[PDB]
Amino acid sequence: LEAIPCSIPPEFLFGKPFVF
Repeated sequence: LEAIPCSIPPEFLFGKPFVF
């Protein structure tokens, strides 16, 4: 069981604006 968020960290080549 991993205790982690469901959002992406900064510093990415690809990733549409769905986390702001």
